[PDB]
Amino acid sequence: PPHGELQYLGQIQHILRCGVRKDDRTGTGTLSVFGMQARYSLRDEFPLLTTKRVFWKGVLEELLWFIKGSTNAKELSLGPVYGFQWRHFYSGQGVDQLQRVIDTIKTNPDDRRIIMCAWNPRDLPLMALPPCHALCQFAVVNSELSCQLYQRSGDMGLGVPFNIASYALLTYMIAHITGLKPGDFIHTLGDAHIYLNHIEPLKIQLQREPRPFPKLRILRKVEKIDDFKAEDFQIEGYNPHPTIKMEM
Amino acid sequence: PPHGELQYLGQIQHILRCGVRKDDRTGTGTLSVFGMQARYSLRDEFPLLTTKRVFWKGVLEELLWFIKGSTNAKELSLGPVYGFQWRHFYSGQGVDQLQRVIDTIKTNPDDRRIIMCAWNPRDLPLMALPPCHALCQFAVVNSELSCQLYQRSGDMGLGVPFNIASYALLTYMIAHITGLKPGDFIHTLGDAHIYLNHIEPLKIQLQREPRPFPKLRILRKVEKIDDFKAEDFQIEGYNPHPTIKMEM
Repeated sequence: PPHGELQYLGQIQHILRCGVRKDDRTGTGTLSVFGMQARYSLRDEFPLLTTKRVFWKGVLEELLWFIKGSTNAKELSLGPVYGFQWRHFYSGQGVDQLQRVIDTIKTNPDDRRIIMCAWNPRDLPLMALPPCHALCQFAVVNSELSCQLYQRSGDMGLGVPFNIASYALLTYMIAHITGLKPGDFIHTLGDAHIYLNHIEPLKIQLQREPRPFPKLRILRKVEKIDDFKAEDFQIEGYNPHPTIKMEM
Repeated sequence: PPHGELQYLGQIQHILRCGVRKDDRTGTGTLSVFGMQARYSLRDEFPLLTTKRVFWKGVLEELLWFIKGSTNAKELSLGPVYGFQWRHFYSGQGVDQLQRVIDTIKTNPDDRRIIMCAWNPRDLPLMALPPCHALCQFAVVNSELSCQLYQRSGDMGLGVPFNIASYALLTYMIAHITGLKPGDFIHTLGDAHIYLNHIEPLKIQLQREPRPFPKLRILRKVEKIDDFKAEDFQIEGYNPHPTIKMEM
C-alpha cells in the first residue's frame, strides 16, 4: 500500500518538469499546471506531511478560530483557508454554512449538496457576485465521512500541505460529532503552482522519503462543533523530516 | 499515446467494482464513488465519445439555447448542464457570468478567478443561498484555453458523456472568440454514480474499443459568443459504436 504523500510529491515533480511559467498578482512568477487531484485516506491515519515539518499548532489553532467567529486579526496570536463566512454573512444571523453541513449529514446523509464555500476577502469589494476561492463538498458512504476540497488556485509549497491538514482536521471534527468515521480527503486544484523561489527547496524535499503518517486522536466526547478546544486533540507518532523554510 | 476515452471507461469500471450502493431523490439506487477526475485533450481533436453514439445535435442545440436566454422550455424542440443563470439573475441586467469569463480572458488571461457557476433550478426555492450544481473554471496557458468542470454529482451513464461534449464545445467557442487554442477539458466529480438499471448497458459498453476522437471545425470567423449558430459547426470523422439506450 503506497504512501499517500507520494501523490503530493508526484504533483510537485510534475509541475517542475511539465509546468508553465505564469505571473500572478505580485508578478513574482510561478510554474503552473491547471487541474489536479489527490486522494488521502483518513482511515486510522492523518495526512500531516512528513517530508517536511508542517506547523500543526497553527493548523489546529487557525481552524478553531475559523469555527468560532471572527472578523478581527491578531486574535489568533489572510491565511490559505479563508473561513470568514463559514458561520456568518453577528450572533445567530446570516446563513451558517458549517452548521448546515452538520445538520444535512444528520438529516439526509445521501445528499449531494453538502457544500460549504470560502471566499478570499480581497475579492469581496472588487466585484459583484465574486467567485469563491474554495468549494468544500462532504459525502457520506457506509457510516464514513469524506470531504473534497476544490481550490481555484493552490500554492503547492506553502498553502497546500497546510490545507491538507486543515480540511482533514475539519473532517475528523465533523465525523466525530455526526457519529461517523473519516473516509477520504480529496484535494482538487485549478491553478496548481510553485513560486520560483520555492523551486530549490522543493527539489530537495522531493529527495526525502515519507515516514508513515501519524494518527489523530480526539480525547473527549464532543457534541457540538463550537465546543472543540485545542487540548481536545493529540497527534501521535508524528516523525517528520526537518522544517523547510519557504519564503513568502 | 493512450485514447482519452479510456479514462471514462476506467471510471465506469472502477465504480462497478469498487462502488457503494447509495439511494437518491428517486430512491432508485446507484453505485457511487466520491471524488474523480479525468483530463481530455482538445488539441486537434474533440472528445465526443465513441464507445456509444452521443447525441451531438442535442449537445450543440442545448448549448446554444443556454447561451442566448432563456427561461422557457420546449423552445429547443431540466438537462444535465443547467445554464439558466449563465447570462441573467431580462436584456442587460443581473451579472452576465459568461460575458465576464470572456472579458477576463481578454483583460487578464492569468486570472485564477475565471469561474462560472450553474444551479439546479429545483434548489432555488428550496433554501437560502443554495449550492450550485456545477462550477466551471477557465485558465489560459501559452495562448491555450483550458476548462475545468466541477460537478457535485455526475450521472456516469447519461449525463457525463453529454457534459464532456457540452463543455468541450463551450471551450472551443470561447477559445475561438478570444483568439486562443483549446487546451484541456478537465472533468472533476463529487458523487460519481451509475444507476442500477444502467449497469448491464455499461458493462457492455466497457467491452467496446474507442475509435479515434473526431475533430470539431468552426466554419466562420465569429466575434461575439451570442452570434454562434448551429450551422457554424462541423464534426469531422465521428465514427462511433452503435447507440446504447440508457433508460431514465
